[PDB]
Amino acid sequence: ESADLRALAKHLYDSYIKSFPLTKAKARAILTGKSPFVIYDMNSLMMGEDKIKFKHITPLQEQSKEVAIRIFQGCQFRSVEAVQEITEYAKSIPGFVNLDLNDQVTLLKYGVHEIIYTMLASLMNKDGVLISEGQGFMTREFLKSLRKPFGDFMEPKFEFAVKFNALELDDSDLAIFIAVIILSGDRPGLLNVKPIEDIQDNLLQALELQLKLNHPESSQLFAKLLQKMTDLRQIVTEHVQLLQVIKKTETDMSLHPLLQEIYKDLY
Amino acid sequence: ERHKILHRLLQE
Ligand SMILES: CC#C[C@]1(O)CC[C@H]2[C@@H]3CCC4=CC(=O)CCC4=C3[C@@H](c3ccc(N(C)C)cc3)C[C@@]21C
Repeated sequence: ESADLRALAKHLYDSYIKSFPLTKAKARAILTGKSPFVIYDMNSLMMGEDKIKFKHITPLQEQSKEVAIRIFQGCQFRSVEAVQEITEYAKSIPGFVNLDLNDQVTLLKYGVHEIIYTMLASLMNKDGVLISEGQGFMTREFLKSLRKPFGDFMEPKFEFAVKFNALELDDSDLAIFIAVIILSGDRPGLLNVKPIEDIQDNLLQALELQLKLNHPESSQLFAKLLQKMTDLRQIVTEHVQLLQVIKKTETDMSLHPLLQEIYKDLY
Repeated sequence: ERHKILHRLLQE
């Protein structure tokens, strides 16, 4: 049993690495100074629109407007990327591609943002967030100052990230934590729960052992970590409401078809 | 599976 949980950890870690090119270690280094373009306002945003060439697409929309919009729209590019990376990594969780396709869709639909905010925290410190695969650093204060409702679309994630990073998880820990989140059996509209819960039981055992080996003096880390899953749901449901108020009060800005699918009929 | 982009992502 012990050796198999270990092998399962090792495997997920391996796929976690292939699937997400920029890692916590990689990005923690950059942040501690262990040379990124800094975005602090509009001008330095555009001047950093050649940070990684540009967030293009950059279709022939988003190209455009005031700062909050330009940023809101660049956020969708990166988050389509992320959904693909995540989908990819899910396929690698043993047992997952064996599930009903409808169940597979549901798990990803409901778990994707929880994972996006989990992974984003690796990329943050109290003062700002990395972007463009660590080539840019966007300041927190800039992100708040965004006005209409776009302010505080990111402040809550910073607040969560700062607490989450205090747990000081590494990539090996995060690898299994993310697996566990995807294999959540309480997703609305699951067809049959039993096989998903069987897999999670397994990831949970593996996570528990990982925490004990890797963080031997961190008391009740396993518990503290599952408690973060509630923090995470709040951010997700807060985010969704923001989404709903944009799709009305703000002008008709376009949405990537992939995001529309995930967003429609979810809470 | 009226999440068709996603169904494809998962469908190899
Ligand atoms: C639409 C939308 C949205 C958001 O969920 C809200 C904050 C966005 C974040 C801000 C800060 C930010 C800045 C950019 O310049 C592009 C990307 C970006 C985001 C988006 C994002 C999505 C996924 C990741 N991962 C998986 C590391 C990183 C950044 C989208 C975020 C999270």
